[PDB]
Amino acid sequence: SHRKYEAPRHGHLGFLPRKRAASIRARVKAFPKDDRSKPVALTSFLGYKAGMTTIVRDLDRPGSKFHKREVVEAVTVVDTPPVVVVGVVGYVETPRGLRSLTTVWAEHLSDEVKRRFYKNWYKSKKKAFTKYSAKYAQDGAGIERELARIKKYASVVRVLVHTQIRKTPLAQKKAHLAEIQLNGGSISEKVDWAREHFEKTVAVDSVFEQNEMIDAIAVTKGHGFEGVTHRWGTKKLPRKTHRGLRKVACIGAWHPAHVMWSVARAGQRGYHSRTSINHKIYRVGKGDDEANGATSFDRTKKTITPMGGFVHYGEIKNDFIMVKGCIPGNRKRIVTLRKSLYTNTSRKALEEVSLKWIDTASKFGKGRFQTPAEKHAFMGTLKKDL
Amino acid sequence: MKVEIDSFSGAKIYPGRGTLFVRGDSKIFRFQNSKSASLFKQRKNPRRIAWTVLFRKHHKKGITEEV
Amino acid sequence: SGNGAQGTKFRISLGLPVGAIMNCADNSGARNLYIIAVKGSGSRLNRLPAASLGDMVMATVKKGKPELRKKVMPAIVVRQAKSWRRRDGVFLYFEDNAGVIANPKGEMKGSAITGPVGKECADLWPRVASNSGVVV
RNA sequence: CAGUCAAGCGUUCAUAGCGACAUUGCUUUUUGAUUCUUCGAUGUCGGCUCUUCCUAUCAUACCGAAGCAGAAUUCGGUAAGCGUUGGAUUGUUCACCCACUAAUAGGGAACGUGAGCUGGGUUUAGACCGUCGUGAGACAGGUUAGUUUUACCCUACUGAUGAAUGUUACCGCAAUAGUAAUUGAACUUAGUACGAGAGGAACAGUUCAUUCGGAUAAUUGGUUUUUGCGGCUGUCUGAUCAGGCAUUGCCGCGAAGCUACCAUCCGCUGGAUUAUGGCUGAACGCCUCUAAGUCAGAAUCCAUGCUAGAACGCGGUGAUUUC
RNA sequence: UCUUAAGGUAGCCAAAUGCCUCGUCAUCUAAUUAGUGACGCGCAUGAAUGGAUUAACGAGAUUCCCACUGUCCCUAUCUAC
RNA sequence: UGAACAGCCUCUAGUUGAUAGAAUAAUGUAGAUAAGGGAAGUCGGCAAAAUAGAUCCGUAACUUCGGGAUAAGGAUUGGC
Ligand SMILES: [Mg+2]
Ligand SMILES: [Mg+2]
Ligand SMILES: [Mg+2]
Ligand SMILES: [Mg+2]
Ligand SMILES: [Mg+2]
Ligand SMILES: [Mg+2]
Ligand SMILES: [Mg+2]
Ligand SMILES: [Mg+2]
Ligand SMILES: [Mg+2]
Ligand SMILES: [Mg+2]
Ligand SMILES: [Mg+2]
Ligand SMILES: [Mg+2]
Ligand SMILES: [Mg+2]
Ligand SMILES: [Mg+2]
Ligand SMILES: [Mg+2]
Ligand SMILES: [Mg+2]
Ligand SMILES: [Mg+2]
Ligand SMILES: [Mg+2]
Ligand SMILES: [Mg+2]
Ligand SMILES: [Mg+2]
Ligand SMILES: [Mg+2]
Ligand SMILES: [Mg+2]
Ligand SMILES: [Mg+2]
Ligand SMILES: [Mg+2]
Ligand SMILES: [Mg+2]
Ligand SMILES: [Mg+2]
Repeated sequence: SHRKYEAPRHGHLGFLPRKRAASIRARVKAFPKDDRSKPVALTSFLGYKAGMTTIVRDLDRPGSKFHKREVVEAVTVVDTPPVVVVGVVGYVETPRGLRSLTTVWAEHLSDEVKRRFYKNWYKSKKKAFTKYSAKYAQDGAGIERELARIKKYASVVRVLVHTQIRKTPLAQKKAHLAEIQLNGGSISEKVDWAREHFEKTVAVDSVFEQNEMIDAIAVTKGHGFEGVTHRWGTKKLPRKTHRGLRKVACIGAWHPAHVMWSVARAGQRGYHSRTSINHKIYRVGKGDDEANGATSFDRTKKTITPMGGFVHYGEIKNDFIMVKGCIPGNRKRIVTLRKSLYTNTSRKALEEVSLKWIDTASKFGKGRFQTPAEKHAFMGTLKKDL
Repeated sequence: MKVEIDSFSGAKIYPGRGTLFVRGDSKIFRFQNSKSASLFKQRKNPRRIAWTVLFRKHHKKGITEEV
Repeated sequence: SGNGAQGTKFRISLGLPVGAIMNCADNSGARNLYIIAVKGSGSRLNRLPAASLGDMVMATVKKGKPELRKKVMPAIVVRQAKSWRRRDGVFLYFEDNAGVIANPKGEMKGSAITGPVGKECADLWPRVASNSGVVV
């Protein structure tokens, strides 16, 4: 017979399979549409998720009850040291999809980037790009020819860049290498830009701007094998249920004599790649600056790093991007930040944001103070002090 | 913004921190954390708890401010 | 909310499912209110309709004058006792649940209010705001 | 459940909406008829949980017609994408009420689903009553108590490794499969259009909210074997300090982690169409959205985007072993 | 008025005994096929086949109320095996 | 300790026997805690929670006068 009472589904059928992602770095499956009129610039960036914090900003929205009145929101902070442009690759369109035809690398590679090419760096001759380095040392024979080959073809040009993992508090020591499409114009100008930027660094403030409406791409936090009740949010069986109750009662009817693909079942939860959209940037922080957490109203020399450092991460010595909302993935994970695909006015994506105060209290508990100066002022002197 | 003062322990309360309690007689009590709130729910006298600002002021500890 | 709802309210945590009994905060002579429905609530399997501060509910009186018993009437919740987050960032709650009796248009049956009321409810029902002593 | 004719109803008026006397049909969610399969056993009602499908569409999208001034309402079309509730009584399916809601539409999948649950009913053995029987006993008459077994096998599903493709590593492409967002309210429009008055909208814009989904832990709450700090009982270590035991002795607080519409954030825009309304224009010198041609258009379809990446699909790139 | 050997008296009831039946009225609830109190031409109650009450007692059957609580809204976390 | 051959700890005496090691996924069995609400769940408050000792106060209807009755409902409890 029919279902006694109608109810919506559990979970989303468009997010299958809930298997582990291919790699720890999520891959950008689409880039902003290219307009061959603006200058050549990156369309994405690489960063690391440090932690979340609390922000105080005056909401400005004509019509709302809190118009021109103060509100409190939660944001996440992403460490973004500048990336190194090492190599570009061209893509030529084919009736079978885009195909990469050639790759041109830089003459010199740092230690941290080529460690990606070794599963055992400590016992190795470290002969990476050594004969490719010998492709240089003559003016342009093997390199300028490949660049011209890219120019004659390859309607889409992407740039291979890698993170400076040594600047972060992480002890991974291995850089992350990724591709970013250039959305300038005149692909010859694109490859000229790329070649000029070989062995050169690019700071995040050259890509993203305040109030810009951006997107986050990262692998979510994994949780191992998970029961159906938490994996899909199904109703728990009553208390007096034999043979367990954290299950699904009926997994299918008699016919078809098979288990449907749409029935919630136990399996690995999390560690999936997700693309989260519409997250407004609030502050573009500079690591070469004290008082990172100081606003025009706070005016106290304090960095974005809380007391005792970000939980499980450390400090933010580098430049950072602090975006409203929460982004997928936990702390210490590589995250890829992307420009928005479409122009969104929405009268909230055009909102101008000016911060007031940054919660720099220790996240290791019910933090009371924001600065050791403030702690000393409040508590007074102690036995440890002299 | 304005930084609140804990009704129980006197500790400074920053925005979005702690819980606010309105008693039936319309008096408001702000607690910086769950600890102070729970102690308040047990009718503990702030003057008897050794780490509250009221206790320290009443017992003349670090009171070198006023001469 | 509904007919007398002058304006909109941000979402606040639901703390009063149906079957809950709350104190009567007015002078109409009712002692308590029995919730049987919430105006503007959605529908879902096995999800109990829940009431929050300032929502108009379909309520019934269990204790009071006999003229108020044995009949259903609209009501407006004025005290929650469950913490909810205001958009200024603070979590606040009263010590008990409380409501008042009103007509479908929001005109309060009683004339006075005992104890404080939530600013969210007062801002939304002008008649409740008029008769309220202390508003927070 | 749906048609065909049209004597009448409808102030006139068959067909706005109905429609008698007749007649043609469809379905197998009723109940019948039969006994084809199963009596060396296919676990029978109902409820709970869950998925998908059908459309004879309750609401939402877009339209057509009215005995459509407005509002409300009725009939009909494309439409199954999306949703269709919380309770009182009854074992109930069914039914009747209370209330909210945009709505509380109808059905199938061995009258879906018991090695998924329950056992309230029916339907063993105990027992009571009424009627019947002389009696043993009978009663789709009533009542009460009455054991719910096994999956380690194959397949399916969910996840998880994996040989061979000279080796290894890195960066990619995208065939194919899946797909998602949904609905309401308030303000303004506007007491305006319309209406004698009574009453009384909509288009655009704004703030939110319902249901659903994916994340996340800055804050709040929960969680305590951090056995982290403190306190308390009985006993033991001669006393003190410090400790053992009481299956974590008990109580208060309690970081980290996990976690909650009990917490916060986010949830895209293009084309082609359905119904329908149009253009030119014959057939048919007139006329016609149609025949050739053609314009706009729905929550529809395919795309953008999102998810896996063929473990026998593919590309680029680095290095490629010396007693 | 026919008729039996006598024609259900005292009592009691939609009761564990009533098909119609979810009987009718009142109360109980926002809403009750439940419960209780009444009515009784009672298919088919009824007197040691024992009738009617009945304090106390009951791992007996049923209804409501107060306190209580993860039974539930709506799930989450912790320990041992 | 305590009313107590109750439960808990110890003395004499007797054992240290029950296949072990390594991790801490799902579902389990056993033990628990949960904000707001409080039976709305369910055939049915099933299960669980709540009360609990002692001292003092107070204790209804009904009744076979014996009970009901620890009725109900309150207050106190340590150490010196
Ligand atoms: Mg079914
Ligand atoms: Mg259905
Ligand atoms: Mg979740
Ligand atoms: Mg069982
Ligand atoms: Mg923390
Ligand atoms: Mg806490
Ligand atoms: Mg249910
Ligand atoms: Mg047969
Ligand atoms: Mg047979
Ligand atoms: Mg057989
Ligand atoms: Mg079978
Ligand atoms: Mg149709
Ligand atoms: Mg059938
Ligand atoms: Mg089965
Ligand atoms: Mg029997
Ligand atoms: Mg017998
Ligand atoms: Mg006989
Ligand atoms: Mg029989
Ligand atoms: Mg496809
Ligand atoms: Mg916690
Ligand atoms: Mg024409
Ligand atoms: Mg008899
Ligand atoms: Mg003694
Ligand atoms: Mg003893
Ligand atoms: Mg053994
Ligand atoms: Mg129910």
